[PDB]
Amino acid sequence: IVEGSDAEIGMSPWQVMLFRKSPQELLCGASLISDRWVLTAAHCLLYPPWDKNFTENDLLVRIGKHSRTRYERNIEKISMLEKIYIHPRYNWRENLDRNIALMKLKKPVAFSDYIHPVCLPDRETAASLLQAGYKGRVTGWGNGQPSVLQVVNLPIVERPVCKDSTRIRITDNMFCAGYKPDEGKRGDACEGDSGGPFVMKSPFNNRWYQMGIVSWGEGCDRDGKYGFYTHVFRLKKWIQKVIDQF
Amino acid sequence: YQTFFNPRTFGSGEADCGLRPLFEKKSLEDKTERELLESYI
Ligand SMILES: *[C@@H]1O[C@H](CO)[C@@H](O)[C@H](O)[C@H]1NC(C)=O
Repeated sequence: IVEGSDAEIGMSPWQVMLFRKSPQELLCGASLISDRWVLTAAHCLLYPPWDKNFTENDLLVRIGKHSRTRYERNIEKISMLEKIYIHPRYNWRENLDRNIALMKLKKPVAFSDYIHPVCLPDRETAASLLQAGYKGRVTGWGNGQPSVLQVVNLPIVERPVCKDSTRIRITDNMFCAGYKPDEGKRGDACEGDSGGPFVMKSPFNNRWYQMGIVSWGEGCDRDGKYGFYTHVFRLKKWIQKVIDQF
Repeated sequence: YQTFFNPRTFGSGEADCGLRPLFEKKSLEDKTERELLESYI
């Protein structure tokens, strides 16, 4: 996260951090959608140009964390993965269309004041909130780096502006968010925040919904561009098919 | 089983999703959520 502010304890209880087991390294963000399922970006798990092709036993996740460097005794939880499922149509060579993956925890995590799932949007919520100018939230660690979780709120961008901001062929399965290159503000998600959730709070029922998944980034600079996000509502039936069978 | 996902395969959590124990459940607001709600014109 760049140009964000310190998140408060328990403010994003669905935030999950994905780690390589050996050597130990933080790889990406992710989100808790139930006591046993985690959503993330496919490129966090599979990206052949960088020789990345993880299997379940190469990774672990930590949930309920606030401080990046302090171990939070009796708060944070660790879990191994039973299975990983990447969207079969994930396009890693071109535009990262359908950049989404699900991970099943080996054992369910216990909910607490610090660990709680986010909602997936229903149709009315997606239609009502996914509009240009409306802001969503991304959370992650600062990157020198950070002490505690950081937060940034970013506005969804008009599709014509997103389309002209990049030479890649965008699809309706993604949207972009961020402030104009001027400087009305310029907080943003970064490479390390890939896979994490872009959430919005419904004014109608007071609940938080995950509308997007942070897509590709390199460093914290997009050279005048906007970050892209996988459109979760559009992929909701795929998520259901995987879970109802897995 | 009145939820979208089957709890048998999904696990628990869908019904109470998105309500944070330390904020919504305690009628407490975080420092920047107003910025999101104010943007929803
Ligand atoms: C291994 O990686 C290759 C090349 O990235 C990919 O096509 C394949 O799906 C991966 N193997 C498995 C079964 O995970």
